[PDB]
Amino acid sequence: QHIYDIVGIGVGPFNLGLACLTQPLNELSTIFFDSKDEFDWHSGIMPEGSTLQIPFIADLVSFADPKNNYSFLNYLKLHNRLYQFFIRESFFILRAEYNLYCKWAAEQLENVHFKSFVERIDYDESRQLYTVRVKQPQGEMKVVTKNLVLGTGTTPITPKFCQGYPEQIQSSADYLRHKKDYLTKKSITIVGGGQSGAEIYYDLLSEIDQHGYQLNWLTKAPHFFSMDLGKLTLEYTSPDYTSHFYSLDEDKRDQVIGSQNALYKGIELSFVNRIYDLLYQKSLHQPIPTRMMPNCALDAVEQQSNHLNLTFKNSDINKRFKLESEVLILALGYEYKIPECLTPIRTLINWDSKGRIALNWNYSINDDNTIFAQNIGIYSHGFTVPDLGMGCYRNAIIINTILGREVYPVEKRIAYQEFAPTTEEIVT
Amino acid sequence: SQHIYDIVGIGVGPFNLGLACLTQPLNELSTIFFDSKDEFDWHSGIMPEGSTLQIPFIADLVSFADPKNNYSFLNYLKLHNRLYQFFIRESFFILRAEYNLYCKWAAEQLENVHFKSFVERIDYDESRQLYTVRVKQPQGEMKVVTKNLVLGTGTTPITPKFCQGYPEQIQSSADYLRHKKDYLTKKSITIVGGGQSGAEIYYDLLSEIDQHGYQLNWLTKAPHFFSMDLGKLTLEYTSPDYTSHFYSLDEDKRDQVIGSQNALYKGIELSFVNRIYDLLYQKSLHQPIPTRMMPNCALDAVEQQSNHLNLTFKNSDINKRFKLESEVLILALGYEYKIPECLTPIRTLINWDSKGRIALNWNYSINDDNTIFAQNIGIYSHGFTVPDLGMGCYRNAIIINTILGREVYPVEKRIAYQEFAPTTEEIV
Amino acid sequence: QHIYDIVGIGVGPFNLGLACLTQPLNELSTIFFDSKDEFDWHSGIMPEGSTLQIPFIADLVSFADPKNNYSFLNYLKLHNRLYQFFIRESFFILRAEYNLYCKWAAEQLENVHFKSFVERIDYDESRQLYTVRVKQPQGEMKVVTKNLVLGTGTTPITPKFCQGYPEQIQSSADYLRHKKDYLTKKSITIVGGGQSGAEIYYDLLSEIDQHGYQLNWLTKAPHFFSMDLGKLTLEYTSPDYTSHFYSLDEDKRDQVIGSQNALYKGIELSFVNRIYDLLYQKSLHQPIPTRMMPNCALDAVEQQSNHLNLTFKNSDINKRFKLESEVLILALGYEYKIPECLTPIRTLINWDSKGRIALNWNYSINDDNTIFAQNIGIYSHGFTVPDLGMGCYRNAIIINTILGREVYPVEKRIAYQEFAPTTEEIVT
Amino acid sequence: SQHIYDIVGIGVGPFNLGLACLTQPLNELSTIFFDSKDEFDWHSGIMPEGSTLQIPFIADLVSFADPKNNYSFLNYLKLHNRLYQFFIRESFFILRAEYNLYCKWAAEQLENVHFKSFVERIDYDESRQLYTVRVKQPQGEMKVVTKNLVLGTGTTPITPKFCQGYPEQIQSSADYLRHKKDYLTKKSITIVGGGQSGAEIYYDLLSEIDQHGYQLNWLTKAPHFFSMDLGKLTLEYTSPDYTSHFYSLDEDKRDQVIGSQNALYKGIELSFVNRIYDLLYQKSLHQPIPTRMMPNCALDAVEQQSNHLNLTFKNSDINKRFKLESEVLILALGYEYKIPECLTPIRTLINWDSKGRIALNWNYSINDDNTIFAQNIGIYSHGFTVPDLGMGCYRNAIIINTILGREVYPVEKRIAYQEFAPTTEEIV
Ligand SMILES: Cc1cc2nc3c(=O)[nH]c(=O)nc-3n(C[C@H](O)[C@H](O)[C@H](O)COP(=O)(O)OP(=O)(O)OC[C@H]3O[C@@H](n4cnc5c(N)ncnc54)[C@H](O)[C@@H]3O)c2cc1C
Ligand SMILES: Cc1cc2nc3c(=O)[nH]c(=O)nc-3n(C[C@H](O)[C@H](O)[C@H](O)COP(=O)(O)OP(=O)(O)OC[C@H]3O[C@@H](n4cnc5c(N)ncnc54)[C@H](O)[C@@H]3O)c2cc1C
Ligand SMILES: Cc1cc2nc3c(=O)[nH]c(=O)nc-3n(C[C@H](O)[C@H](O)[C@H](O)COP(=O)(O)OP(=O)(O)OC[C@H]3O[C@@H](n4cnc5c(N)ncnc54)[C@H](O)[C@@H]3O)c2cc1C
Ligand SMILES: Cc1cc2nc3c(=O)[nH]c(=O)nc-3n(C[C@H](O)[C@H](O)[C@H](O)COP(=O)(O)OP(=O)(O)OC[C@H]3O[C@@H](n4cnc5c(N)ncnc54)[C@H](O)[C@@H]3O)c2cc1C
Ligand SMILES: NC(=O)c1ccc[n+]([C@@H]2O[C@H](COP(=O)([O-])OP(=O)(O)OC[C@H]3O[C@@H](n4cnc5c(N)ncnc54)[C@H](OP(=O)(O)O)[C@@H]3O)[C@@H](O)[C@H]2O)c1
Ligand SMILES: NC(=O)c1ccc[n+]([C@@H]2O[C@H](COP(=O)([O-])OP(=O)(O)OC[C@H]3O[C@@H](n4cnc5c(N)ncnc54)[C@H](OP(=O)(O)O)[C@@H]3O)[C@@H](O)[C@H]2O)c1
Repeated sequence: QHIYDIVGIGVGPFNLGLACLTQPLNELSTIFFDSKDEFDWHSGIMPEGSTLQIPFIADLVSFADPKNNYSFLNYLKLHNRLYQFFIRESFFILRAEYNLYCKWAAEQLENVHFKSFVERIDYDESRQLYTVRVKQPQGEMKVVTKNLVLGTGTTPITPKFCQGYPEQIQSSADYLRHKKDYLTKKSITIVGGGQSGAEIYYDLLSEIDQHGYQLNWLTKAPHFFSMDLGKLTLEYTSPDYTSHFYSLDEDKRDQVIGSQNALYKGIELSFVNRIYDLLYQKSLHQPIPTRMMPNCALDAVEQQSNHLNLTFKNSDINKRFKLESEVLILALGYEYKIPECLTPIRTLINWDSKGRIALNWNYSINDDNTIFAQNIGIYSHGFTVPDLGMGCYRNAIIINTILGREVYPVEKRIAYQEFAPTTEEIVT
Repeated sequence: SQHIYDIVGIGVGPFNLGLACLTQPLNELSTIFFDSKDEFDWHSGIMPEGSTLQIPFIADLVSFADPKNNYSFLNYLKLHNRLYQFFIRESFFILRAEYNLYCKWAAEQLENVHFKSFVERIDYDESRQLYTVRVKQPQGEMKVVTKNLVLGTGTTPITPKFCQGYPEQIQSSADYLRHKKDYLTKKSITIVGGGQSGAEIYYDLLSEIDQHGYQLNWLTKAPHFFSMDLGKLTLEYTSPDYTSHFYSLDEDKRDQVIGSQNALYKGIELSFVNRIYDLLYQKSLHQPIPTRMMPNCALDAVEQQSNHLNLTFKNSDINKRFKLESEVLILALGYEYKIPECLTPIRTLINWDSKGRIALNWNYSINDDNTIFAQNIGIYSHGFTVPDLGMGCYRNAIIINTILGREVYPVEKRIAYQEFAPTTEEIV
Repeated sequence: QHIYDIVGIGVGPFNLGLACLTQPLNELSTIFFDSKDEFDWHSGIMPEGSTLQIPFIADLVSFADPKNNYSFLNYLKLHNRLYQFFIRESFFILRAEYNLYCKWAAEQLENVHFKSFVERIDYDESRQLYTVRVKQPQGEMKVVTKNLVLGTGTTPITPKFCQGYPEQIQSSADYLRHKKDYLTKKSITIVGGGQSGAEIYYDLLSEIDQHGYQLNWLTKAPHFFSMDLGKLTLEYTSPDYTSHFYSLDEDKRDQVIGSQNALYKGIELSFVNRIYDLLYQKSLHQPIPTRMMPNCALDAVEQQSNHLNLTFKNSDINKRFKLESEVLILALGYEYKIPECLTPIRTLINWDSKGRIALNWNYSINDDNTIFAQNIGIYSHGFTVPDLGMGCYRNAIIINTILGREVYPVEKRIAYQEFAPTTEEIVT
Repeated sequence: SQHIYDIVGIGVGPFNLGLACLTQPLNELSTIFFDSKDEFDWHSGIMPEGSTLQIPFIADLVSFADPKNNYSFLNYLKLHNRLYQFFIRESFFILRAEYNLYCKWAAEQLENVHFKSFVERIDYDESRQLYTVRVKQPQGEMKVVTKNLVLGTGTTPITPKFCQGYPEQIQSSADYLRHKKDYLTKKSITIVGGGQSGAEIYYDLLSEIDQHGYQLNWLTKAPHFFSMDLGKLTLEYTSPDYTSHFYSLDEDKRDQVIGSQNALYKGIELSFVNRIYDLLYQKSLHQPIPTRMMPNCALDAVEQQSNHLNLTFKNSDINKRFKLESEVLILALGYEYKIPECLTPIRTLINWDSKGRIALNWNYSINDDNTIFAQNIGIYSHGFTVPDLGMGCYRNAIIINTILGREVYPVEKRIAYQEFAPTTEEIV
């Protein structure tokens, strides 16, 4: 019977930020649902000492309002860790601490409900009402709302040729769940040279002398490339660039986004460099039983005895080769999967030439501007669509759109670079 | 006229400015703050381009007490369109010039913070238990009445008596920038004092030594141009833990301890030490640099000559005196607390220690009433972080809590992994 | 009448290194010629403080033989800079010191002749000897030799449409000759986003407050990207990778080189970050009169009243635009131009399908293996062909080839990575 | 047997090893070296994986004297296929395990460097002007005669008197790796000493604390866990300039000066201090770490209890003593010079100062004939760099020049920008 203004579907950092930023707005009735038991930010792939790769300003609220109660600094103040964090004097939060922080913020918000799987959404055009059915442990529930905000995140990619070997092939995302088993194996092969694979490789490399596994690491990319966090390149993480990229033609958007892996993927440079320093240190007396191979794409898997035969394609020599491995860790990246709850309103969503969800500038995905998208469409808003540092930018625009006024005024120019000439400098 | 303030702040440096920022939210308290300068100014005469604070930006006016407060540096950054850029810059250290803009911004918002206001005299009325504070402003003298004083008159450059009276030739490092243009035309410049002040002037003048004709001399009495020890295990001394520990030691041990801690808060920022050497290396490539640097050298006498000063130095290593000629002498000998003249009529109401110094209670009051509180007084009583901008919020919280008689701003008790004393039970 | 074993054409760092490495080998008779007045390593684009981008081990000899008299370390020892260089504790030599280093070495070798322009080479098919004709101020030298080593380096790129404007368009290579005029202009435009452009941008941005120029910097690259010097990418600077790249198909070689701009071009990361910090600092009080545009390619210059009209294509928006500018600095990179002296023996040199000089693995470019190439064939030996870190490698192979002996034995594997599988794992 | 040596080196740590490397190309000198250990070993018992030297690699056996020398670390790297790898690693600090292999490799080249050779006794024959050196070897007792002696017997762990006689429970930091496996099974470990040895054991044990059940206690009597000051202006004290300055001072001043300089060559390396804090921060995220760190605490009593030690410390801040229980105690109290027993028969030929210490001449000889030289003796005589590996070549050059009577390895007189004394003409 109560009509919500917003239902958030999924509570990752982005919708959690939205809860924190709408909490102070008494005008808005909001509710949020997440299927997990409690907040968890990728803790299956979270070795001790792992950090976010961007500064702590990219918390749930501070880019929109440093005064908000759920800033990371206030969390630190309230948990007797503020002085300690600044003695540590790193801009990068420990991923475990970031988990504790978001858990704390999620726990303060009564309208944020975990153990809540959104299974179905329907729309009543006469009342402009979405009905959201949620499976909760005590049973199914119904809420109605004017606006939806989708924040269902992304999930590991598993190629179809890699399915059906649950005992031997696992995703990087579940690494800590299996590391104990991994340490007893004769051979471990990581596929994918991004940050996930790099952290797993460093973690296994650190312990390689205490066990008897061979440690292989392969990526199809032309090298184990570093993420380019050069500051002039960081200006692309900006309202400036977001707005510029969204204005671009659709094919141009795909080309540009295709060239930008080094802006937000790859390996953190200092981490790259720690891997090398560890290789140097452990090869002092005898060679390390480890192999690293760029330009190699896994394209086949077959069982044989009690190991896998992994077939790769070396793009440089254009040949295929086989390595044997007892376990295969896929660190192949994450992808957006459409939530099944959207199925009955699919005809309410706009789609582009290529059948992807089409976004408006303000992150709505329908003509009525009542369905908004968290972390959807790097092809539409650019490579910072998954960047925690642009989460406040997006939530502020969502909030401003829904309430129809500048609740959180958003910056328009923070970059010294210009990504286009003024309309008056163009030559006919 | 008949209005009675809870607090009068005398002086508005960062410490009393922070106190005004942290009390403004408290509508119980009626507070007012007076400063003699034309406007807020934080040592802008010794503020070369690119110069920074030596502690992280968390050490702003309010954030260690309350990260939600409206006058945090991050909120300043947000309201001035510098928040995204500050974090692309990704330094913990605020440009000294930006810290000046930030404080002037805070001061301008607080209508009870009055500059052009010299506090000439303080009297006490034992019948009413009220201080009357006489203030000289451009339009004349005014009187205000208050229950509590908070003394925030800061520190001033040390100019020994033998260096006074040579205005054209001897200047304080505090006024470097007003005299830099004249300096560049001289044939010899001698900087005395090897702290951060002297170092920045040395680097600045060395940086342009090739475009002029000055010999550049730099001498310190310290046993070497030592660096400030900001080792994180030493930073735990910047903490409630250590302030409380130090305060509890006896007076003579406190003088011993503080006399041993020059490296914890004075000396030169390490990376700045290193930039100086690198510049020496770079500029000595083709020919010697006309510069001299001499440790273990104390300025001993100053004799006027024809067109220069004869500077006598005592070298303590060889226990001999020597003379240098210099056209101008830049005094970078450090800063000292001078008891303001307004306090004279109430001196017999203030507590003094066994060495004739103002004595402070744990809560920073200097009388039995606990109605007069001291900002940046008593390095010998609360330790070397008494002038530390990072402990300003801790002191302000305790003052505010004392005056209101409750924990408005609750204060940390242990933040250090180290213990500075065993437990009662472990003592033999 | 005397028959040399080696004539070196051009004495840049690579042939200078070959002189230093063949000098201890009395079985070789060698001579080198260079047209400049003395050794000069790009001193026209060498702002004070600028450094090499690779560690000092990439000197003239040390990768082949650290004992050699012409190591950088020995240079520093003999010049009372060894202790100082290691207090400075940077791996990167100042460019001005590297110049002094190479000048020092070139001056010790009497068989290294400057003011010597190699004008013509002919080949005696019967005696298997080359006749080299050298123009010198006092006349012409004719020497006979069994082998040639070409080390004529590379030169700045000037597009045809930028030619014919000697007053208003200059190369970045001549920056320091023109800086004084530049500082007087109303507008300065730098085209090219590599290290050359960046250092000029930084150098002019540093002084922008003292003059009245607008400072524009544009590149056609998708961003002002950083050079990827991650240690796992540095492993591509190796015999391992050089041999691997050399073996690849011709078109694969061009594809790979096309994708590797970040391995050896773009901007030094520490240097990109200093640029941003300077922009941050200098915009504190007012906006900087500077513009930076990626994705912009200069494609026309037109003369006007007292300035140039510069038309650019912005590839993101697929439109062209015009800026006005009094001076235009070309920082578009360097290119190999084949020396005129080779014209008579062109028929001796091997060419590939694109009409480029075709190199054998041992860096010879003819079937006799008597003409060797320094810094030719990025399309054949890969992106490290101009890498000072690989000069001793190539020189050892050139020396070993000419003598038919392992005089300087060369490493076959220094990398943890493998760029190809073992022969036995290949799948048919 | 009757062969008359020019030099007998007693002890072969790095300093006499470098002397062997520097004298080996001088055929005028007949030298022999004896060391009592089974082979060269540089503190391998306190050599955790990844531990490094704290000064740059230029401070190898020979390179400050002669970068061309065959025994340079760079030459070592090249011949062991680690030169390229070392410079990709791009750290100035050699892993202590690698430096160990380097010194082992150098010692293996020198047929005149004999291990398993304890110099038992030294006599002097006035009639022959020869020292007889009696050496205990596995085979028997070897005698050799020699004109000069160079004492290089190093330093040994400090063990207070009240800490002797508890072999199963108290061990030196020097033997940490012999006992680490036992340590990990204990309930309580206590490290006394806050220097680099203490820090490395502390960090090593802290890293593994979660997988075990020890409480980990660390205490130093220093007023904080101070960092070693390696500011480059302080690095200039590691120089011939300062050694000559320090040597020239009077004896009491030398003791005073050396007393003030702990931060210059002791303490903890700054980056290591900061890693310890970062690890403490990381491992306290969920539960408090079972560890204690106490400065200002001097161990002054050990007391056997049943299953553990009662450790009594004096907290000098509060001037009280307290007891901690500990199953094991690790002494990281530093190292001392002990006079070798073999010098006893020639004690009356050695010069002694007014305090009973070995008195050194400027050229490092300790007798009037200038035929007995001292490695790593006389910190009170030649200053804090007497044990500094970066000054080994300087001392060795001066020893070799003295014995040969000419400037064989010329020695720098001034490397420092600073002056530690005025010119004679300036003195009053
Ligand atoms: C290991 C890792 C580290 C990363 N580190 C960084 C970083 O340092 N900086 C940065 O800018 N980016 C980083 N990213 C990228 C990005 O920030 C993360 O992917 C982030 O978790 C995405 O945020 P979110 O709110 O979109 O989705 P998520 O954090 O994925 O959360 C979405 C949640 O919605 C829930 N959900 C899905 N469907 C339903 C449903 N039908 N009903 C109810 N709930 C549902 C799921 O439980 C899911 O957990 C990282 C990504 C990974 C994988
Ligand atoms: C150049 C410099 C840089 C420093 N940098 C740092 C740093 O990076 N980190 C750190 O922790 N510490 C730093 N310090 C130390 C310390 O923080 C400063 O000295 C700081 O300014 C002290 O603040 P304050 O409120 O005590 O006094 P101040 O900032 O000195 O302010 C005192 C004010 O009181 C006014 N006043 C005095 N008497 C009267 C009166 N009778 N009536 C009215 N007004 C009066 C004066 O006009 C003055 O403006 C620095 C000090 C200096 C000099
Ligand atoms: C500004 C700049 C900085 C660079 N920095 C680095 C770096 O830090 N690290 C790195 O690995 N690479 C660097 N490079 C790339 C490369 O190392 C340089 O281009 C290097 O100068 C090339 O060396 P060289 O021996 O090929 O040719 P050069 O240094 O170009 O020298 C060739 C010489 O041959 C002479 N010559 C030409 N023709 C004749 C003739 N017919 N007769 C006689 N003499 C002739 C010329 O006078 C010329 O000086 C840099 C390049 C530039 C332009
Ligand atoms: C753990 C540790 C790390 C250090 N790291 C550094 C550093 O990074 N940088 C730096 O500048 N300094 C460092 N030092 C200080 C100094 O360099 C070392 O103490 C160094 O080992 C001293 O060198 P040495 O040649 O004097 O003596 P040692 O290395 O002690 O060698 C002494 C040798 O003499 C032998 N010997 C003794 N008596 C006899 C005898 N009667 N007959 C035969 N042989 C005998 C011993 O067996 C021993 O091998 C370190 C010290 C320690 C303890
Ligand atoms: N030791 C040092 O610090 C130092 C100093 C200077 C140079 N170097 C080295 O010397 C080499 C050359 O450096 P460089 O900066 O002179 O050349 P560069 O690295 O090739 O940079 C030139 C840039 O200008 C772009 N460009 C070319 N034509 C253009 C056009 N019409 N319009 C707009 N942009 C255009 C290029 O685009 P593309 O990316 O598409 O080619 C490229 O990005 C580099 O490897 C460099 O590292 C080193
Ligand atoms: N390359 C490396 O990484 C490395 C590793 C180990 C050692 N070293 C070098 O070797 C030298 C010795 O280092 P070290 O750490 O073994 O010893 P150290 O530097 O001399 O420090 C030992 C510490 O224990 C303190 N101490 C002495 N007696 C004590 C007592 N009864 N109770 C409590 N504390 C006591 C000492 O206090 P005081 O300060 O009052 O004397 C000192 O701080 C140093 O120069 C070091 O730099 C280098």
